[PDB]
Amino acid sequence: RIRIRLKAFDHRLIDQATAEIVETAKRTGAQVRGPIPLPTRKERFTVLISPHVNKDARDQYEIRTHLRLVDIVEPTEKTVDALMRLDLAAGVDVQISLG
Amino acid sequence: GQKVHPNGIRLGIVKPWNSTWFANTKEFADNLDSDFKVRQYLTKELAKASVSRIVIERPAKSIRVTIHTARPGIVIGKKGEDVEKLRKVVADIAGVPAQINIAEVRKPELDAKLVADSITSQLERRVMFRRAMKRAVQNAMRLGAKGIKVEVSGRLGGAEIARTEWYREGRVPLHTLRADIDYNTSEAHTTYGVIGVKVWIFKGEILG
Amino acid sequence: NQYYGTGRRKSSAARVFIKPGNGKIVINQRSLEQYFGRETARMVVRQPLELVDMVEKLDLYITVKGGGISGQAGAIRHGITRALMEYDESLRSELRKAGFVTRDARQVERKKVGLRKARRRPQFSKR
Amino acid sequence: PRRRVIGQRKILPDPKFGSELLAKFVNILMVDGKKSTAESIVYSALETLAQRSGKSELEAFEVALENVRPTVEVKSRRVGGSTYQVPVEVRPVRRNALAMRWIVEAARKRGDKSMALRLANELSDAAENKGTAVKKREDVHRMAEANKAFAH
Amino acid sequence: ARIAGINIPDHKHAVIALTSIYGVGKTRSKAILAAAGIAEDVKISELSEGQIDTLRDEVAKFVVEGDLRREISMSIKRLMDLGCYRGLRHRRGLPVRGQRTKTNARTRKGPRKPIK
Amino acid sequence: PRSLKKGPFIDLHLLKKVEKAVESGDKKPLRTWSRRSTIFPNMIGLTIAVHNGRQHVPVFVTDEMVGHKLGEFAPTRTYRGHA
Amino acid sequence: AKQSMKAREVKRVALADKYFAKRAELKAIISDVNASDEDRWNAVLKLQTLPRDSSPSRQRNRCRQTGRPHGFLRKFGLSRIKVREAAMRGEIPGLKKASW
RNA sequence: CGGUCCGGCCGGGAACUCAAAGGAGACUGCCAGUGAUAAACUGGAGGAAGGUGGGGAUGACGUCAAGUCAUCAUGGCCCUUACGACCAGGGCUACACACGUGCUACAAUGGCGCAUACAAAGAGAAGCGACCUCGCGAGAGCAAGCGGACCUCAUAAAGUGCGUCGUAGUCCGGAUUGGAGUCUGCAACUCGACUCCAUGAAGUCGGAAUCGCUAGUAAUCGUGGAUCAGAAUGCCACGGUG
Ligand SMILES: [Mg+2]
Ligand SMILES: [Mg+2]
Ligand SMILES: [Mg+2]
Ligand SMILES: [Mg+2]
Ligand SMILES: [Mg+2]
Ligand SMILES: [Mg+2]
Ligand SMILES: [Mg+2]
Ligand SMILES: [Mg+2]
Ligand SMILES: [Mg+2]
Ligand SMILES: [Mg+2]
Ligand SMILES: [Mg+2]
Ligand SMILES: [Mg+2]
Ligand SMILES: [Mg+2]
Ligand SMILES: [Mg+2]
Ligand SMILES: [Mg+2]
Ligand SMILES: [Mg+2]
Ligand SMILES: [Mg+2]
Ligand SMILES: [Mg+2]
Ligand SMILES: [Mg+2]
Ligand SMILES: [Mg+2]
Ligand SMILES: [Mg+2]
Ligand SMILES: [Mg+2]
Ligand SMILES: [Mg+2]
Repeated sequence: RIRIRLKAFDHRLIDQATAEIVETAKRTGAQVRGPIPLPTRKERFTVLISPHVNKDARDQYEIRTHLRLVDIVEPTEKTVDALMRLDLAAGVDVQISLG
Repeated sequence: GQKVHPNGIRLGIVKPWNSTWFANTKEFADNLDSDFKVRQYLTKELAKASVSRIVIERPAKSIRVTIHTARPGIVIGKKGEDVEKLRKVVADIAGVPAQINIAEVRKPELDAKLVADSITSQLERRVMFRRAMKRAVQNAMRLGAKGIKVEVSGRLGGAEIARTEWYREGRVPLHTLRADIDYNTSEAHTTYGVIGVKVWIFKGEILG
Repeated sequence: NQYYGTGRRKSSAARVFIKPGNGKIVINQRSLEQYFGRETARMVVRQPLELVDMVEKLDLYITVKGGGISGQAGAIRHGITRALMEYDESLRSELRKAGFVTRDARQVERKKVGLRKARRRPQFSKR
Repeated sequence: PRRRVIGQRKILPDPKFGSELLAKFVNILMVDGKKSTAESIVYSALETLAQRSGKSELEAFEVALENVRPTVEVKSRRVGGSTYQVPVEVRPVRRNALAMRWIVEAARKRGDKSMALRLANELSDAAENKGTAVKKREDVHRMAEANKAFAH
Repeated sequence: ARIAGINIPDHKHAVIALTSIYGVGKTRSKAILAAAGIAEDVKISELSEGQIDTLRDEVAKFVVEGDLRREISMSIKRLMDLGCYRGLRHRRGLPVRGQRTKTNARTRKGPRKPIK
Repeated sequence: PRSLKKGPFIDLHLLKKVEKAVESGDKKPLRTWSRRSTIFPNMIGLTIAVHNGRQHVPVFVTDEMVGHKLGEFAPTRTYRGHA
Repeated sequence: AKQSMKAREVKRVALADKYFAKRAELKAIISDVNASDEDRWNAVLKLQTLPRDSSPSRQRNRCRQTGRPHGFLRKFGLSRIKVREAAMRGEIPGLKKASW
C-alpha cells in the first residue's frame, strides 16, 4: 500500500485537497481506504507586546497544523504516475510511501 | 494604546492571509526571510504605482507573487517588458524559479492601503490635512462603502504639539468579528516629522 | 444481554458493560479492592447500585483511562448510571433526584497570563 | 456578595457512616487538600473514642459536639467612638461549623503524640464538658451574655 | 560506648548513633554496618564488645574526627597562606564558591550590623 | 571543574613561553594575558605577570600552585571598604 | 542594533560554516576513549589554534530583520516585536490569536 | 468472535474510548405566581448544562507631557584620524546596609527505606536518544528507532501497604565550608549546572502592618515548553488530590 499523509494549515483547504486526491485516485485505481484525520499539531507561542516594559502584557498565538492520512491499498501500474503528475494545491504538503 | 489589529483579529474568520504556504520546522525561517525580501523589494520598486496587497504563495519549490495593485500601467508599461524584468529579479532574490501574477482592484478609492497612500503622498506634497482627510472620507462614502474612519496623527503641519484627528461616517463596528474591515496604516515623511495615517473601511457584514 | 455506558469526568473516560450476575465488579483486568485504594472511591463506584437494590444483582465489565483516583471513580459512576437508564429506563426520575446522571461539567481552569495560577495574582503592594 | 443569595454546597457523605456532619468534620480537619490522611485521622480517632466510650462513633461525636455548640455569638457594630460587640443568635447550620472548627483548632493546639490521639482526647473532653474547646465556647457565650445589653 | 575515642548515644538506633561522629555520616555508617554484619535495626544497647571491636577496626580504617579536623584546618590554612582567591575570601569571611553578596550572605556575615 | 579525560588546559603561547623561558633560565616577568591556564610544574619558580584587567599583577610561582589556574592569585575587583 | 553587530554575526556564521570540519575532527580526537595521548594533546592544542569566532557556541541568535539580540523565536527567525507586527499584518501563515 | 508465547499481541471487527470535519443542541423554550396586558424577576417539570452554562479573545471617546529616539522608523542638534571600528583581559555576578518578588523550612496530617497504582499537555535532526555493558551516582561506551497517535525525552508525585522514628534542634531543616568528580564548551579562578563523601548555620509558626482567593477556585504535588552548547527556586502551560 501507498500511504499518503497530508499536512496543511487550513482545514477547509485540506478537506478540498484530500477530496480531489481521493476522487482522482478513485477514478483510476481501486481500494482507497479513507481520509482519516490524525492529531492536529497545535504549536504555541507567547510574545511580550510592549516594546520596552510590561511583563503583564502578552499575546499568545497558535499554528494549528491539520494532518490527514489517506491509504491506497491496491495501486495499479499508473496511479503512482497519476499522483506524481498531480500538482497539488498551494499550501498543502504531502508525503507518500509504499509500505 | 489600547486597540487590536483589526486585520489580525479577523485573520481566521473573514480576512484571508497575505502569505499562504507550508513548511517544516526546518525551512520556516528561510521562507519568512525570502518572503520579506521580496515584499520589501516589490514595495520599494512599485511604490510609484499603487500596490495594495501581495499574495506570496510557494507551491512545490517555485514561488508565485500575486500583486493586487490599482494602476497596472506603471507596473507593466510596455508590452510585457518590465513584468518579466521584475520576474527574473524576483527569481534572483528568492533564489527559486518564479512566477508573477498581477491583478487589479476595482474602485481604487475603497481599499485600505490605497486611501492611506493617497493621504500620505498629499501630506508629503504639503496639502491641508483636513482637506486630505475630508476628501478621502467623502470619496469613499459616495463610492458606497458602509463606513470609513480615517485618523492622522502627529506634527500636523505647523505644530510642536502633536494632536490626533479622526473622522468617521457611516457605521464601522470593530468589535464585530464577522465584519469586513479593511484596515491599513501608512507613514508620511515631512520635514515636520513623521505623520501617521490609519484608515478603517467597512465593506459589509459576512455570514456563515 | 449486555448494556453500554460511557462515563466522563475531569480527564477520565470510562466504558461500562452491565450484565445480570452475582456481584463481580471487575475493573481493567483487576479486582475492585485491588484497583481502588479508597472506600470513598469504592463508594462512588457503587452509589447508584446503592440507590437501586442491585448491589449483587448485576455484574459488569469496566475499562477506564486517564485522570486520577476520584476522576476515574466519578467516570465509573456516570457510566454505570447511563447503563442503568439503558437497562430499565424507568429510573430517570430516580437518577435525577439522586443527581447522578448530571454530567459534572467542571474542568481544570486554564492558567491565565500574569497570574501565578488560574486565579491567584502575586503579592500586590502599594510600595 | 451583594447581589447573590447563594445557598449551600452539597458534600458527599462518608463511606463509613453516611454522616454529612462527619463529612463536614473531615473537610474541616483536612488541610492542603490531602483528604486521605485526614480520613485516616478521623476514622482512627472515632474508632478509639468509641472503643473507650462504648457507644457508636456517630452518637459519641454528636453528643460531644453538642456539648460545645455555641448558643449566641459576638460580632462588632462600632457605631459610637468605641466598638460595640453585639450578640447575634447563630444560624442552625453555622453552629455546626463553629463547633467543628473550634474542636479541630483545640486539637491542633493540643500537645499529644499523634493527631488521632489529639482528636480522641479533645472529643472525650468535649463529652466530659471540659477542655479547650469547651472553655472557648463558654467564654464566647459568656462575652455574649455580658454584652446582652446591645440587643437593640 | 566509645567509638574512635568519642562517645556515641546508647538508647538510639545503630546508624543513627553512628552518625553522631565527626566524619562518618549516614552513608559511611551504613557501609560500616554492612562491613560489620550487624544490621541497622539494633540499638547501641544490647551490643557486645566483639561487635564493638569490629566497629572500632572498621571505623579506624576511615579518616574520622581528629585527622579530619587536621585535614580541614590545614586545607583552609593552605588556601589562606597561599593567598589565592578562595584564600582571600576565607580570610575576609564571605561566601567563597560564587554566591551573591548584595543580599543573602548571612551564614558568613552573621547577623545584620546597624549603621549608627 | 575540568574533565579528567581531557587532561589539563594550558594554551599554546603560555606553554611555548614557559618552555622557552625554562630552557633559557631568566628571571624576567613573563607578561601574560592568559588568565585561564593551568599551572604546570615546568612553570615553577617564575614570575608570571597575569593581566587582571587593569594591570599586569605578578605572581611568583611555587610548588603549592600545581593545579590552580592563574587568575586565583589576581583579584579582579578592588574592595577597600564601605566605611 | 548597530550595523557592525549585524556584519559581525555574518562574520561568525561565515567562519563557523567554514571550519565545521576541523572542529568535529579535533573533538572526535579529544572525546574518543582509545586514543594516542600526545595526539590528544595535539588535538587540544590545534583546537586552540583555530580562531575563537569559529565556534557554533559563540554566535548570538540575532533577529533576521533588525538584529535585536534578546527575544528570539527559533521557529520564526524574527524578534518578538517584529513577529507581532508581521503576524498581525498577516505575512506569517496560519498564525491567528490562540484562543483557548 | 478466532488462534492465544498470555504481552492488543496476530487474523480481525466496526460496536466503544479516541482522533477530527460536519452538524443537532440552550432560546425565557414550556408552566405557575408577582409585574402596569410591558420590561422583567421569583421559582420548577424537562434536559448533559437554566438564564452570560464555564473560561478565554475582544480594552468605547479619552485621561495621566505614562513608557520606549536602546526593536524599529524619524525632525533637529552633536561626533567625523572618532562618541566610528577591531581584538585580548576585566565588569555587568561587588557589599558595613535597606526594600520588593519568590523558594526551602521550622516537622508526627511528618521524615526515612522497601514494594504498588492512576495522567494531561507537549518537544525532537548540528536533535530526542532507547535496549545492553561499566560506574554508588552525575554519566561513559555501544547504539536501533524516529520529522514521528509509530520511537525517544519518561519513572509522574502526593496517594496505598508494611516497618521504623517518639516531640527532642531530633533519623526535622538543609544553608555554608573541604575533598573527589561527570557533562557542556577553545575556556567553569573571577563566573555554570549536576553527582558522591563529609560538614549540619539560622530556624521551634513569626510585632507594627499587609496580601491573594467565591469552586475544580484556594491549598498542595508533579510534568513539559520557549530562551537555550551548558545555565531557572522565574515566565508560559498541563494534569493529580482538593
Ligand atoms: Mg490588548
Ligand atoms: Mg492546578
Ligand atoms: Mg510577574
Ligand atoms: Mg508591584
Ligand atoms: Mg508592604
Ligand atoms: Mg555527620
Ligand atoms: Mg541602524
Ligand atoms: Mg549563546
Ligand atoms: Mg423541570
Ligand atoms: Mg431548572
Ligand atoms: Mg464583547
Ligand atoms: Mg513626561
Ligand atoms: Mg570583547
Ligand atoms: Mg542583570
Ligand atoms: Mg549499576
Ligand atoms: Mg511511616
Ligand atoms: Mg516540635
Ligand atoms: Mg534530614
Ligand atoms: Mg551526605
Ligand atoms: Mg538557636
Ligand atoms: Mg468572584
Ligand atoms: Mg526543550
Ligand atoms: Mg536549556
